[PDB]
Amino acid sequence: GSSGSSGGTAVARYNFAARDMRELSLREGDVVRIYSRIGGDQGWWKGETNGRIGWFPSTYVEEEGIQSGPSSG
Repeated sequence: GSSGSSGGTAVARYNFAARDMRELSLREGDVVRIYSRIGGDQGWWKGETNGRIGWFPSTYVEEEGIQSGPSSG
């Protein structure tokens, strides 16, 4: 597999080391998918990346939106 698409993904703009086995480690430039918006604590989101699943903050990441496609010089 190893396939993915755009739509509900966040990019860790800042390095974040998970303290609890429940949390998810974030690395500068690590994309994360948004599975559930609410479930445990407000703000925190449940995603998955690098074959790891857990709880990661949304404030440390940046929700990727519109993306420029056909852009010439």
